[PDB]
Amino acid sequence: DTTRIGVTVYDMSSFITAGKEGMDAYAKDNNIELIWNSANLDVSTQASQVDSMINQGVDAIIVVPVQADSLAPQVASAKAKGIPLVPVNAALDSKDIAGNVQPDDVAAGAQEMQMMADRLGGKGNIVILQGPLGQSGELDRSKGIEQVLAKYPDIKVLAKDTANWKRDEAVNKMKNWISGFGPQIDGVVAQNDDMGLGALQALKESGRTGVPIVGIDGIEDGLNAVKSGDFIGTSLQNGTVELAAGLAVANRLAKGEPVNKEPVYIMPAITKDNVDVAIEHVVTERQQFLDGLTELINKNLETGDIAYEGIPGQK
Ligand SMILES: OC[C@@H](O)[C@H](O)CO
Repeated sequence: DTTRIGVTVYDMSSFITAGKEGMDAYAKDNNIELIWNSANLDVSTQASQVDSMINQGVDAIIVVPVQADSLAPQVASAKAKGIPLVPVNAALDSKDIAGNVQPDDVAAGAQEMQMMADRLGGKGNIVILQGPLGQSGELDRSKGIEQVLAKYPDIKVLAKDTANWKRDEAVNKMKNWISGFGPQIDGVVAQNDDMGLGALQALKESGRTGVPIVGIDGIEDGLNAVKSGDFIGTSLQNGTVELAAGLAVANRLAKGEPVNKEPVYIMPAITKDNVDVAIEHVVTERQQFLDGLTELINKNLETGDIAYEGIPGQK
């Protein structure tokens, strides 16, 4: 019979919106019904959504948490009712969950900042666009960015602020920074591609181009920016793969089947060197890719390498 898995995401970001197709594909191949909800970047709303899924007696719950330091009563309630609660993509600061399917966000932060350090030759002024404040990917990517910045004291941070993963909020923040700092800005380090693209749109609207921008995710428009040189690079977080892996882990936990409950998604570097294959998987041959996805996920669960999808460089 049908395994009902609740999924409550922080918001319908570009990453989550594209990723969900991977979840759908794995679910069709495994008779899983997804019970969906999005929490508007509101912790109390997400809490209520988890509570509702518990009351509905779903077989497992995936949470993509608004903030890391939250949801303790929902975590305990799920455990109390025997329902596996599995943070996927963003993390909770709790060990009372049933599984945990996460990217290495500290590593991705460091990787993006290292791309920017290389481009700049270790010197220059940057601004940093952050994810939602208190969300694990914001905290972790900040940590990784700061660990590289320590190694490059001639790189100076002019400002940093959140744009909540959103392109339109990033345009706004960048427009203000252009008015404040103008020609001092030598680079933009965006904690995701969407915010990088907003920064790009702001720069262009002010008549400035060729400013180095780096992002994380490799969404369609980010990959396109890498190809065209509007971005210096990105880090692939293919949500069709990572979210389907989280779904697979939750499904096996729901059914009492043996599984690695805590695989980690290592984001490969995307540059002009390998962007074409990423574009094939994510954009132009996406249906080919999805046709092989269930097999890929099932293998990757046993190797632990849940990011593997044959991007040149991966082994
Ligand atoms: O889903 C949260 C992050 O992993 C993602 O990078 C946001 O675009």
